[PDB]
Amino acid sequence: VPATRILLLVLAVIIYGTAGFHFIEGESWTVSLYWTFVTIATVGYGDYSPSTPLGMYFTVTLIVLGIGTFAVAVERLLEFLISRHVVICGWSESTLECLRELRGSEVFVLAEDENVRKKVLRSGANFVHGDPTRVSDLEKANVRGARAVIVDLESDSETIHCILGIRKIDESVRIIAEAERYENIEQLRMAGADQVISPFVISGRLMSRSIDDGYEAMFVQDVLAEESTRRMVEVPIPEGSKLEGVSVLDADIHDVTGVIIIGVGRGDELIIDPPRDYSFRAGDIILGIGKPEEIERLKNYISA
Amino acid sequence: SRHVVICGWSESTLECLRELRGSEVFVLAEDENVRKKVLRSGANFVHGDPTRVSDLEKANVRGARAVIVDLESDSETIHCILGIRKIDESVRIIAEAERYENIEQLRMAGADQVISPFVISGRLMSRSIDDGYEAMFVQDVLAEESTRRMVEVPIPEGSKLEGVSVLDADIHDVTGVIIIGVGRGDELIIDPPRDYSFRAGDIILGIGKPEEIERLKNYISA
Amino acid sequence: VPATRILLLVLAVIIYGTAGFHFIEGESWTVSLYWTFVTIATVGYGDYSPSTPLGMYFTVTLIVLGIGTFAVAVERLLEFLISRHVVICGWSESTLECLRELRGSEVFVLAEDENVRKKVLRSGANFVHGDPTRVSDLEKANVRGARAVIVDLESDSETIHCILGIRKIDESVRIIAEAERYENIEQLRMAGADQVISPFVISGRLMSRSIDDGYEAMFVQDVLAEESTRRMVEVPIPEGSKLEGVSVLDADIHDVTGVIIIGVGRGDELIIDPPRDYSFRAGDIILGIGKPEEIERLKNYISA
Amino acid sequence: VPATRILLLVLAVIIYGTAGFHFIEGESWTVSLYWTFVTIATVGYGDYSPSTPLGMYFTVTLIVLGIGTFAVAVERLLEFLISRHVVICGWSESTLECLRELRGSEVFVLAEDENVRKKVLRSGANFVHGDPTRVSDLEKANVRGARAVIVDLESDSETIHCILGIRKIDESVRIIAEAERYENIEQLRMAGADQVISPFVISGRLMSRSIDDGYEAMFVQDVLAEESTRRMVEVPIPEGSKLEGVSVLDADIHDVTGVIIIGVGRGDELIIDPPRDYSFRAGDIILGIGKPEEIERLKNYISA
Repeated sequence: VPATRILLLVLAVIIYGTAGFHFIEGESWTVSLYWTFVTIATVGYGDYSPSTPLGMYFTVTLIVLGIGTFAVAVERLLEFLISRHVVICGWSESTLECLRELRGSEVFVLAEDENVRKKVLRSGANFVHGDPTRVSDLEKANVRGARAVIVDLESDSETIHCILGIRKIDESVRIIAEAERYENIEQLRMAGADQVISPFVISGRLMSRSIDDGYEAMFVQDVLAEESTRRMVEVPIPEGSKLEGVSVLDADIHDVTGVIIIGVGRGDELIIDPPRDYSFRAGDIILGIGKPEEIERLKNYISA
Repeated sequence: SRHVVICGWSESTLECLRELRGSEVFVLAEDENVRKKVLRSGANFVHGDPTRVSDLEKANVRGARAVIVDLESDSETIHCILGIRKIDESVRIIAEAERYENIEQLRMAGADQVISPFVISGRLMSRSIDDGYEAMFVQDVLAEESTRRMVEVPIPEGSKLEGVSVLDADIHDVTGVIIIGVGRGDELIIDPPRDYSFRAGDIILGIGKPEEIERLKNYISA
Repeated sequence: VPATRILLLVLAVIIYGTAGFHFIEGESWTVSLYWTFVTIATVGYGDYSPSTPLGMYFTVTLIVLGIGTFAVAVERLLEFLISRHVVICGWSESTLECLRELRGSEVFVLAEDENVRKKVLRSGANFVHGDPTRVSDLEKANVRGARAVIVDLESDSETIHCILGIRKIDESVRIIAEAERYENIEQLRMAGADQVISPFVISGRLMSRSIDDGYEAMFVQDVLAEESTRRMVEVPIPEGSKLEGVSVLDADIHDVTGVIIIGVGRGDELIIDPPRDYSFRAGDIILGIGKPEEIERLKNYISA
Repeated sequence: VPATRILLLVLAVIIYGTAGFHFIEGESWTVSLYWTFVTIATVGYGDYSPSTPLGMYFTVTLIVLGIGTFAVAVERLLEFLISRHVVICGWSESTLECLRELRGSEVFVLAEDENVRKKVLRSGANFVHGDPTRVSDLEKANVRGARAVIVDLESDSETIHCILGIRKIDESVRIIAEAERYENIEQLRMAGADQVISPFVISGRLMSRSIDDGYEAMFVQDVLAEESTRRMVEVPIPEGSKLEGVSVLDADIHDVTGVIIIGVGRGDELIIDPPRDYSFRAGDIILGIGKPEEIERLKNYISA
């Protein structure tokens, strides 16, 4: 029964009880209203009660008509009383490890399966039931106010559909997609994903390079883990630093600090192992590998 | 050299078979309907069940040099690894973990190298919320088309760097190769300290242009 | 709704009611707390009640906000107030008959399907929902303290995986497995199973030995059924018995007791039809067939 | 929770409340018992109530521990205070028309589908949920006390399994089975069905005989319908009639009555169009076609 109808029914009982007690027993409107609540809630203090046969009969009628109505009303009332975030579309193993690495941030999960809510709520993320390809269910999960949306659906067609729905909602949010097949990388970039992470291509190239000796797979799976002594972090060159215009050959960052400068990125372009006459700017993102003491020393070296 | 056996068929083994053009590959899988897509990649197809020791001994595991095990689930991968270790106890096994919990079980069961793609994908997803230079680095250093290549260069016996520390060797200014790790045996030391003295038999893992790779090979030559 | 949240909500109602009655009606904090419980539980003794219009209005608000909250709280409270075990991994026919014979003990059935819950609880076992290959879902089902774990899963690879998981958890528990194929008996024993039972090998050998006349299948399926007259019993030799150091030729069990000595066991080995020079020891297990009167005569025969 | 455990729990609450009120508030054991019931039932007359702070605290504890316990107890108590038939196994169209023709008799329906209960209860038959091949579900539907069991399952293997289950329960009941394929008629008779009705063989032979002109299909579908003027009924020859030893050539039943004697059956054998020297007996079942006036005339002619 709609909650609003139950509201009207309980109000009608309240009017009936209050008017009846007032007219039959002669108590004030306020006392009569109070007595009606006390009676239909089954509290029954007995500070007020009928003293006439008509009042006794009336009270039995109010008991029968009112107690059930009030009970249903209170239970319905119960129901109504009782940087930014990251939205994850779909539930897989890749999103499971991403949600493991995303502790401390607010994470929504938009998935179709209802029987994953226990593992989503145990991993530390709010679960939003829905279809990620539909714009209304995409919208509910707060895609507008997010800072990044991570799309990992069952196929590449559904992933492209989800990316186009998110681009219909917000044209400025960041989309991180996952390619299940190799040839759909450029199509997932055409749809609007800001970065496409193809795990089976990385896995196949590591399994191909691990025939002779597997040092490349050890390097990748060790520096991506936040458990080793060396960590891959990106330091930015601040506005007004000592390094503007200075090339990497004049800098010798590995000589003065001890971090390994493996790449310098600007915008959305990265040049791995840059040549010696590459002139630094303000805003270039330095990608390096070193211990956190060396990382703090590198931050103190490139300071303003 | 010898052949390479691939047990099971998926996308990981498909890209691994693409990167193994020029070599001999036996593919062992239950599906008969993959014979064209195996055979168009230059691989000899062998029908069978990879978990069974008879269908394993069909596909020449004894004479192989490396076995790549990527089956449909992780229990099947551990069963097939046990079936391989029944036959040849010293062949190199490269597995693939579909779950993070099963890596120590796949290494206890006998796999020399366990490569878990979903853990790498989750860690590259979570680190690309701000900007994805790490995922760009990982996905661009592995492709065999780019300008810079990650290579393994062995140190020969009688070289010029026996006992020489990495500070006095001065690899980056002389050659141009970024030295990200020096490996030995079954350990890899990423960013080795300045007191690290080399040994004849170490593996230098580096990144550089192929001219710098030739200069590094001519620089460490005996 | 989580039980702890309901706890907070009812506490908030209690604070609201107690403070309100104290300030509006002027009763002590203790009386006000008592009145609040009496009211929101709908007991309503009427020893205390509001005597002012404001108190009457306040009481109606407490009735509406508090009665439902208290009702939900008490029902949630209800739930918390209201040898060793055996774990069975997987649900099939073999584990069903094993559960039929294992009445009286505590059995935890770990299974992937949720629809097997009613038949597991009707067979007399506590159902634990989970995946038997996962290590955490094994540790949920109390594998650490059990005295035997029975593994029978869908395939043989899943059985080897569950055995490896149990051996990662506990290195002392007894594992009984079921092999689907003849080739995997040695792999299941290497992976750590204390006993491997292969039903299809027994069935194939009985079907091949039942061509001429099937007395072998009748013998096996009659001595294993605990409804016949004869039972296959294991009778252990105690320390200090009369038979330490006698041969089985000189002991002469069958004519003096009535049992049939088909085999003797020690540790993890079994000697079927032991030769006459076999000298008995202490701690040996005697495997025999006989009527229970003969079994008790053999038990009194081997006493200290 | 077992009803008896709930009983113990409520008794324990009653002891707790009664002893507490007696010792803390000093009322008699009888008054204390009465107060405890009045309180945990939430009646709360207020003729007795605590007057000490300890009594107030105790009463709040009794309210919390007792109201839920009493509520669960009363609801459990509620539960304890508050020719032959024809069993049909399976639900099809043939059983639907059979259930249409079986009005006025008590019909059970044993079927696996839960979402047929509305049409079974609308057709006038009690629905028994279950698997017809299982002996326990066969048993529940009262196969023992039935007079006929009608088996119409999805295939012939399930039909034979159901027939063998019914023959395991009762070896004297009547089984009417339906063959889905032609070659399984003798196997459905071997399993134990008393009569096998193969509808697709009848339909195929009528569709084969209806090429030229369809008088045979009109005859069959008209005399089987209880709507025409002529009806196919079986009259039995009573013990001690005028027709014993008299042949059909000496009888001339069609001359004296007007029914068409198309067959005479004994036991489970029927001879269609019997020859002239066929001697009648007592117990032979006459199969004829005629108007009900001719049927009553035939009953009056063969009387004792």
